[PDB]
Amino acid sequence: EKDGAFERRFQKIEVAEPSVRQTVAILRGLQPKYEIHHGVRILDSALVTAAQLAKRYLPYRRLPDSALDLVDISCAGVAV
Amino acid sequence: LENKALDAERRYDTATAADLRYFAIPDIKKQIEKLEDQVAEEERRAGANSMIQNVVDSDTISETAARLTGIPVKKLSESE
Amino acid sequence: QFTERALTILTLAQKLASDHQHPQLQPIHILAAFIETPEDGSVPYLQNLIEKGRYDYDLFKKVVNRNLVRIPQQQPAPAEITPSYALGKVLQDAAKIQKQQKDSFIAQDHILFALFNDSSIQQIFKEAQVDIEAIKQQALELRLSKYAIDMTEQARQGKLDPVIGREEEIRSTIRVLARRIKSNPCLIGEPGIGKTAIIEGVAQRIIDDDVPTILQGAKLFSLDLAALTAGAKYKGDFEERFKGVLKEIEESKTLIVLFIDEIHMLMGNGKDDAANILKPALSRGQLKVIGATTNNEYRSIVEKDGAFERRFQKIEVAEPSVRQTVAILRGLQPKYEIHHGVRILDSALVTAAQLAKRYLPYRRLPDSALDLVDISCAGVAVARDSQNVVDSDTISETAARLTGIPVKKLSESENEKLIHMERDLSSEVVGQMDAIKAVSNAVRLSRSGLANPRQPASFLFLGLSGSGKTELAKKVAGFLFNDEDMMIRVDCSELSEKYAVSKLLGTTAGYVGYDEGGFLTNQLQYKPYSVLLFDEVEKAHPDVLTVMLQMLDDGRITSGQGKTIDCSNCIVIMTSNLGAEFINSQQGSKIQESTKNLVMGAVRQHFRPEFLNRISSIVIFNKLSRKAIHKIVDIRLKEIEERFEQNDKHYKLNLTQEAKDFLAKYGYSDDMGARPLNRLIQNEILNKLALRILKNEIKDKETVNVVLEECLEVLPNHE
Ligand SMILES: Nc1ncnc2c1ncn2[C@@H]1O[C@H](COP(=O)(O)OP(=O)(O)OP(=O)(O)O)[C@@H](O)[C@H]1O
Ligand SMILES: Nc1ncnc2c1ncn2[C@@H]1O[C@H](COP(=O)(O)OP(=O)(O)OP(=O)(O)O)[C@@H](O)[C@H]1O
Repeated sequence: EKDGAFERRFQKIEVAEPSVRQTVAILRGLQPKYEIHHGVRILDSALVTAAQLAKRYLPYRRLPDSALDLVDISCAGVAV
Repeated sequence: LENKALDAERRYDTATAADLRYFAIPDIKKQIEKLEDQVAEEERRAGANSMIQNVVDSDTISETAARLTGIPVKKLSESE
Repeated sequence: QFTERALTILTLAQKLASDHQHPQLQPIHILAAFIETPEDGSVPYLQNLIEKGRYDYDLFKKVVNRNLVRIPQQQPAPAEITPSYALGKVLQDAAKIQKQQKDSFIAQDHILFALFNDSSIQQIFKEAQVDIEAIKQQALELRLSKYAIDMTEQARQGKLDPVIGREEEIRSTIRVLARRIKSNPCLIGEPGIGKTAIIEGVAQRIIDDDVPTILQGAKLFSLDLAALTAGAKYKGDFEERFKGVLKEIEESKTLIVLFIDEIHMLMGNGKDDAANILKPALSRGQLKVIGATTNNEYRSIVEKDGAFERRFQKIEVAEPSVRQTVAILRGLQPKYEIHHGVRILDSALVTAAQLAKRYLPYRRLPDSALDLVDISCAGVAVARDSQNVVDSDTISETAARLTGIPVKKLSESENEKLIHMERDLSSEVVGQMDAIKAVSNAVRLSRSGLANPRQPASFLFLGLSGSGKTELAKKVAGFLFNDEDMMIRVDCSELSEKYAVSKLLGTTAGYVGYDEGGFLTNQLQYKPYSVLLFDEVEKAHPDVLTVMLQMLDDGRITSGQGKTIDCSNCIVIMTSNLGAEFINSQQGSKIQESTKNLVMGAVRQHFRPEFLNRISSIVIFNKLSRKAIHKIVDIRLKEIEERFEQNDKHYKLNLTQEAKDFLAKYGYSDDMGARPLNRLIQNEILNKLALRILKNEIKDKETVNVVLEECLEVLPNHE
């Protein structure tokens, strides 16, 4: 509204929150980065769980990140 | 190794990518598998390696989500 | 290749040889050009590289005049035979100098240099060293390209996109420039209209000789910003660069026209005469300047200034019509075909312009059209790996790729994609297909390009609680948007007299909040197409039901910040239980004649006719009778199992006829609808399940059954 220039100089791309299934795929893609950083192992069901829990319990933080918070935090819990 | 192989592919040095895509990368994969077998349960204990908590979907993550949001449902406690 | 100054000096060398009746051109003749005039301002003669460098200009003057006298008088026919290798070399060396100096054009100084570098006095009567460094020093200290781009030269070199229609504002521009006092036209209007395009159009008129001489010879430049500020470090150096340029354009070189695209770049900072003012200050000395600004920027600066207003002519620039827009697309068509190496159909240019209007309320026709064309061409350029731009499919697809607008998908599997909505939605929504048809009809009209562009489809769903009014809206959001929750259900019943910004009404600037209609207006703005539903419209305060008239007809949506969305490509669902008093008469599961009039009667007595008149159709949904809920119970149980996270165990769902019947008879009433069914399944089936789960005894699979009421099994695998 305040601009009216940049507004016209780029393509608006809406970025939707990924589905829970996509989120799990993300979590799986990142699984080794968590395991390597933390020096821990995780379950595949853990990845599934984080995506689902985030969908259910963190409605102010979108999935990818919310689920990853659960993963990272969980891994940190274990690392400690 | 995958990053190196991938770099070789983007460098158009595919032959050196092959040096890793074949043999080395799957060897490390197999080393990982062998290590998991070493970690795996023994007749004397539920997992050879006790410290690995294997970030458990419930015991670690549904628990973590509860540590962050309370959401007592995900405690899944025997106290029911 | 050469500046006008360099061409003048060389030309004079040639013509002086003609005037002096001299054969082959010599270094002497270029030196003659140097001393061609008494004007001190001529660097080649008095304010020289020689005179302010190392030697008396007279020394050189006499070298040349002695030599000019010395060369014998020829027949006029050979008087200037050829530059030969001698002047060829000087001009070539001037080019070598450009390369060394990184100069885009040959300067008269490069000619002075190159000639001097090659030359030597040919006779004992005068002597002087070619003091190369002195002549360079003096050249470097003398004489806009440092601060601006020569738009005219770029145009001479092509690098320009032709215009259509805007010729009239160009003619106005020329007419203003031709003025003796207020010589500065300014292009004012919406972004994307073509104001830059106009200034290029001006460059074309200069290039094409369509301009009266007093403007015809003008050199048009792209000014400031970088030169203005990037070139700045300290107080006053803006004014220095300004003054420098202004002086340059004030004299000698016929005329130079400066162009300022974004005038907002000036106006100082709260004025304070923070440099900007120098231009207005000197503006009386003709200083032909063309400027431009967004109408709202104009506003934000005209309101503050008043000074520049007496220097410039305000010119509104009109937006071209769709057909005119097509003409620009046609004019630029070859630019686009060249840009990407693709062909484009004329019909594509046409559909792009028309469709673009329909598509983009936030783009002017020339942007929206050029966007579809350049985007499509770019899309095709990717497809170059396989193509060309298609009027129908390419335009439809790139528009849809970017805005979704599924109406343009025109899928090859139309059987599912709309034709069988009656079957697909009946499966999801059990009940009269007519409710379903009302929606599918609207949808089909939107896909076929038939839906009236001035009326977002809208329906009023009359029913009982538990009827599935919302359910239908969600299921069509499911079918159509691939997301049942994409839709915005609206709390219109929760609406008193304050009902502004939390609702579509938005909020007024100057009052707290510059964020408005979040739930509705902003999301409606954000989503290129959508589903909007109003919950219990009969309970809403009538003032908003009145506001709704704005988009119930037209589809037009305007916010408290005055912004417009116009979602005529969306579907709207209004719901009410207002007619429930007559629906509850039970006169047919689907309400029959006369009774339906009483159902609608309540609607007609309650709502202003105006509300009602703008609804595509008012629909009464049949009570979902017990024989029908039979299906939803089985369906619902399927959905229930599917909603339970990961499918690790889950039911075999052996309701047996007894639980099918218990659910049908206990969880349903003609006066409560289907709602109690969900409550019942959960109250008994899921609660008992929860007990088996609670105990953490279930090992694998779950079973539904009865005790002769509803009752679950326990597995032989647990306690
Ligand atoms: N006659 C025309 N009308 C509109 N656009 C044109 C025309 N001819 C060429 N164009 C192209 O369309 C675009 C018009 O953009 P222009 O810069 O004039 O918009 P604007 O009015 O300057 O607003 P802005 O400041 O967002 O550029 C240019 O990119 C130009 O190449
Ligand atoms: N036609 C149907 N097909 C399948 N399920 C249905 C149908 N109608 C109702 N249901 C069930 O009942 C509920 C649908 O009710 P809905 O959300 O439309 O409430 P409603 O009819 O708008 O009443 P309200 O006005 O009190 O919100 C859902 O939970 C759904 O399981």
